[PDB]
Amino acid sequence: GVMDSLLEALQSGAAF
Amino acid sequence: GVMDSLLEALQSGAAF
Amino acid sequence: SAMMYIQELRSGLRDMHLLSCLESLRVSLNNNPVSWVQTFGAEGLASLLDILKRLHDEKYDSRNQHEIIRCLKAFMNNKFGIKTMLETEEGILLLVRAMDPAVPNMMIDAAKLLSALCILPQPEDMNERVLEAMTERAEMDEVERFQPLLDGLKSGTSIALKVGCLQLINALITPAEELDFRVHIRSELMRLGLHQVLQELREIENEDMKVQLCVFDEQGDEDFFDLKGRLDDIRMEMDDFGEVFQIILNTVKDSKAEPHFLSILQHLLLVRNDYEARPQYYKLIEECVSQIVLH
Amino acid sequence: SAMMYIQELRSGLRDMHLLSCLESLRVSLNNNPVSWVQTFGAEGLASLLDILKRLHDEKYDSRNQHEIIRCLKAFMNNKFGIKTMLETEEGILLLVRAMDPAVPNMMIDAAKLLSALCILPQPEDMNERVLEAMTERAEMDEVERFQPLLDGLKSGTSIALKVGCLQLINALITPAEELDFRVHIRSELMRLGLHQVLQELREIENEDMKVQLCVFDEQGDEDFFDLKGRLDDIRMEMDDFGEVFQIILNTVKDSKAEPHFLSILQHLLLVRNDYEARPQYYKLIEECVSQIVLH
Repeated sequence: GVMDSLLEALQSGAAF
Repeated sequence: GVMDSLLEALQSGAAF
Repeated sequence: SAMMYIQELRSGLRDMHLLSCLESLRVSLNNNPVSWVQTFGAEGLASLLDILKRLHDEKYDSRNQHEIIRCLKAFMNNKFGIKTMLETEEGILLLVRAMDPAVPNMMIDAAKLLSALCILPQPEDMNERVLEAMTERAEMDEVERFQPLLDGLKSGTSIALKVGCLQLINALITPAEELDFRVHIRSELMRLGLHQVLQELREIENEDMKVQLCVFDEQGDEDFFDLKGRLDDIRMEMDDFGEVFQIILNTVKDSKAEPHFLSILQHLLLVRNDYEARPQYYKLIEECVSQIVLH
Repeated sequence: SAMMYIQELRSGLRDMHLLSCLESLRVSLNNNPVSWVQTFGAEGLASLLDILKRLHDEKYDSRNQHEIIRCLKAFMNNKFGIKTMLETEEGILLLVRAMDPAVPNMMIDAAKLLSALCILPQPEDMNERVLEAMTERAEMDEVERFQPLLDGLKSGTSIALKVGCLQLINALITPAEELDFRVHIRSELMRLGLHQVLQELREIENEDMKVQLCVFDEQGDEDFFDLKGRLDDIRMEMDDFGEVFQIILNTVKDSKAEPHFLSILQHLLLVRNDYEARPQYYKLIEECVSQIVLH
């Protein structure tokens, strides 16, 4: 389960 | 009654 | 006979009592000869406009201003009338001022009221007077000179409003002798979003709305064609940077048009060199400006 | 263990019976370790994509393709997965192909599925792969490469769809190292009408939609600023037609970008001389192009 971490940190995006 | 003639001949415009 | 009304407007009338007096005034105007209208003349017309602006100033009684518009339509419905409306200062300006999305019917009556002036034969370039006056209102409150005519082309508006919008637009396009003019303001329109909405104004099936598009599209096309005829030549000659600079210097140099053109160019030249898709990029703007000048 | 599914896809399954098999497949993928996913490996992944394209070709069972998307999301939810999705040919392309206004949910799942690839750290420029692939679909049927992402920003669409649109747009903007790029495609967007609709995407009050605009506007602004910093300098130097031609020849001459620029210019130079409002006219286009390059 990895791409979920990238998915939540997308709507509530701190992966920027 | 004049500007009526200019008004109908506007929607159904032949004054072009 | 007529004097009775002239005093009634001057005698400081007001909400409800004004309305009544205005209604009777309209109906008297309509159901009279031409000579009775003369006696109301400039003096009477005058007072009608005074109330208008005075009523505009203020910020139940939209119905009150409307009747003065109807009064004018009735009053102008003849030789004498329009002529004397034209002699005024704030005449044509106030009609314009009556246009707006907030009071569908008044704008409706204001628009066609102007439209019939445009297509007036003998007082040449009436469309120029209208367009000038149309401008002057766009500063009192500082929004663009056309946004009324586009506001009444949305979701919500009366399908009769829409007919009166594009109806004016035609009267503010057809009698214009210079091709450059028509594409100018047509592009002005489409900058606010006319092309975004003009889609929807064919989807609606109508009898009086589609004698409008059948004169607008007739124009938007007989312009587009004729414009290529000029552009096509420019595709031949201006084949060369030389030919461009040659023309730029001769015509866009010592004419107030310069610092505008200069800017356009500065914007164009912004995308730095080494951007891999720069060809693609300029291709994109190509179609943007091309849509703007042609479509 | 895993093989059982690999054969199931190859064994020519069909509407309803396929769906079932696909559902179980998803759920098995999710509720398993990482090593069980490996055994499905490339071979299994393969067959999933085969059905997709095969299912695209054809023209009740949107539900059928959707499950293959969900399968992929489940499959990619780890190291191994995404990597092996990336090794494929038509992988990333087919995800794109799944986007569309006609099947809200599938597009929803397709978008964020791509978005998570973009913001992937180590396979550099994943946003470039996505954008390339995004292009390739715009010809099979010949409409523009972005109209999906804008279609799902209208009246009618699920407010969850809208979040997934602008959500992708951010992932296709933030990791891009070249400023020229970001404004490029942002302008591409707004040419289709993003600025016409982006008004409405603040009117809606939302919790997850407005962590998007708070990264988009953060960008659209930290770009706009930084871009002036470059333009401002160009306001100083290129003060002169000389300075313009000087740069035009040096950079826009022997670079495929030429015939585009040449055209832009030809369009600009169309408005004949003696048009009285020509200054005004060029003023108008000034703001048009200026809005296009900056706003």
